[PDB]
Amino acid sequence: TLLDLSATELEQVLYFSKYIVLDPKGAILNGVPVEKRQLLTDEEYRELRYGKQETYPLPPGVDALVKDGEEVVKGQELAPGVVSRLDGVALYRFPRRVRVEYVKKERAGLRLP
Amino acid sequence: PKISTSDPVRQYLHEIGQVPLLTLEEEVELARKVEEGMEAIKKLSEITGLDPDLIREVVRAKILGSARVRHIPGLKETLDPKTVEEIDQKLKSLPKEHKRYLHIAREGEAARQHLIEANLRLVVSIAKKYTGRGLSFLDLIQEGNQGLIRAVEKFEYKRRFKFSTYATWWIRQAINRAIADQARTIRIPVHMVETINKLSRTARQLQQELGREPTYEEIAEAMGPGWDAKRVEETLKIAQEPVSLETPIGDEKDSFYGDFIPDEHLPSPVDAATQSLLSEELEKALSKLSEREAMVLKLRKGLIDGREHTLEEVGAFFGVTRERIRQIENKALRKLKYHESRTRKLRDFLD
Amino acid sequence: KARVYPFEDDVEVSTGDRVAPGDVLADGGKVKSDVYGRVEVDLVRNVVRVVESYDIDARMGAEAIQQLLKELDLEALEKELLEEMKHPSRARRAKARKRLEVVRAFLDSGNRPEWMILEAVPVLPPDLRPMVQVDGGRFATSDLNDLYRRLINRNNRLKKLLAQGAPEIIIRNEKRMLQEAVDALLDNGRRGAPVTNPGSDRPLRSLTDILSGKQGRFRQNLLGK
Repeated sequence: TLLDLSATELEQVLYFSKYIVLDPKGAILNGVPVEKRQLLTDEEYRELRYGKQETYPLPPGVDALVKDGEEVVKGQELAPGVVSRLDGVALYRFPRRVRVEYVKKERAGLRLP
Repeated sequence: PKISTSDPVRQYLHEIGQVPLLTLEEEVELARKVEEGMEAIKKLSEITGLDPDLIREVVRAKILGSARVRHIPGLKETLDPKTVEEIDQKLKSLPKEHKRYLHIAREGEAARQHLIEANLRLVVSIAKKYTGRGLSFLDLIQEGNQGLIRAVEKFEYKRRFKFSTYATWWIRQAINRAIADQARTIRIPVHMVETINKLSRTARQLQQELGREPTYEEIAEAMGPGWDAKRVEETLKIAQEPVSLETPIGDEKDSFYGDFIPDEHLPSPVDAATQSLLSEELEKALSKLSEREAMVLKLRKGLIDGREHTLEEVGAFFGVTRERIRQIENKALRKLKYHESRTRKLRDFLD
Repeated sequence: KARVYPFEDDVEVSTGDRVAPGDVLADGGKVKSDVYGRVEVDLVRNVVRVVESYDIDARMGAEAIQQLLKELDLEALEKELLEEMKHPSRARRAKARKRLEVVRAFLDSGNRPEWMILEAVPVLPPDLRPMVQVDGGRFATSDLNDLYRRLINRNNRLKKLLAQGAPEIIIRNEKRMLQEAVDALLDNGRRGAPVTNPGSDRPLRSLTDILSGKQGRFRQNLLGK
């Protein structure tokens, strides 16, 4: 009654399924600055106060982008063929192959006719 | 608005499926951050001079403490106000080579949070087999969960044990000692549970090996060397539920078990009145007595302490002791005999 | 999705911190951060990642609720409803006028709408819930007495878990289990009652069952003293 919160509304806040807001300043995938009230779920919350993150797997093959293992634009291809549906930062994980290139310098002996 | 209510079980188990299993490499890598973070924490407390227990809070009060900084700081046992920053402000204001440890401490505590989450299904997978044994399925998962936390603290990644089958042990331990502690309306020692949990095992064999129900003599000679016949009876009286005052009695509708249980602690209208007419006659019996023919018996008996070997030692403020106090209750106790045998006031107050 | 920021020498704010806009992020106030988020501070490669994320006070539990009820102003909600009063008439008045009467009666007593939410749970004196010994070294007690134990282990186990600073998921499950618990004590049956584990499936006579004589007790009442 006193909180213009419904019957069912009151549940998801008192039995732990949907977060009621109090102080926000934010708008993601809504484009709407969500006001000082009303409920939202986990996979909604784990997006707002956590951010958008996505991990991706691979067989024992090759990277085909960890050289550019810094930045990515939506749908960009990497590896044999993986493509990530997110626009942000691509990042290394568990390296199995690392090439060490040994730059060396000497002094030669010559004798030309 | 009724689609589902008993979600607590299902609800959790679906929140629980949200977090995915770890690699034989991810498990490892996550653990390595925490041990270092734990060291880093010391390394900081070594340099700051602050306490390991404290730093660990002020570090958690950031990685978690977006709001986690408790609403009321333990009613001011804990401090969570302006104080938190000042500490993390000193930790930020370290020179770079000591400061680096903070960024290890943050990474570790963060890695801690993860290592728990990823293995929370393992708790469920174990606590399910432990269900019904006195305690709730959730109540078991919650206990086992902090068994899974305990596993995380007391653990070294260098010894490459398979963590799957490692925490498994800690987990059970937490559930077992939980069951033995909570699952009874009367708390009972942990070995006392195992005595009955040996009985419970032992009773089933003798139920089939003898055909009939075995006796108190039958059980000791099968339980262990130092077991008595009279004993079992006590370990069985002890074992029971017990009865609920809110049990209904035959009629089923109105009468409950408790309804028929009398009082005997409180004095009854007859008693109370007696245990006040006996008194109002004592101040009408030794009222015409000396304040030492009465007060000695009002220190021996009129003030409650035996005074068997407590009055002869202490000179009792102003008087005489030794071979005379063991005759002062002949000056006092044997004075009360005549005024009782002549005007027979006190004769009937016996029964 | 994270705005990366590289540093040359100095760096303030650690991983877990929350930033923006134009806030000093590195190098004696040279490298600042634009967007809101969680700081990462990459130990290996010198680049302080700021993960695209807000910081929202968006809570579950009666904690969140308890707040609102403090933050509520009656005086306001009375006159603000007095405007809602008789303007859509057959629609958003008929309900918005019922709502009002509560505010009035709340304002007529002197009760803060937060006292409805419990944080200090009182406990019935022990004698009227006794633990008496009967026959054969066996006892008898109330359901109330077993409804409290199950509550406490959960509040007590919460203090451990919160002290420990465990992951939120589990900090939750215990609060869910604590609402479920206080419920079943205050009024056990308004969500599918708990019973004395083995024994039978008899629901536990809760303070509610007790007062309104729910189980043939109000019929016993009028059978007099």
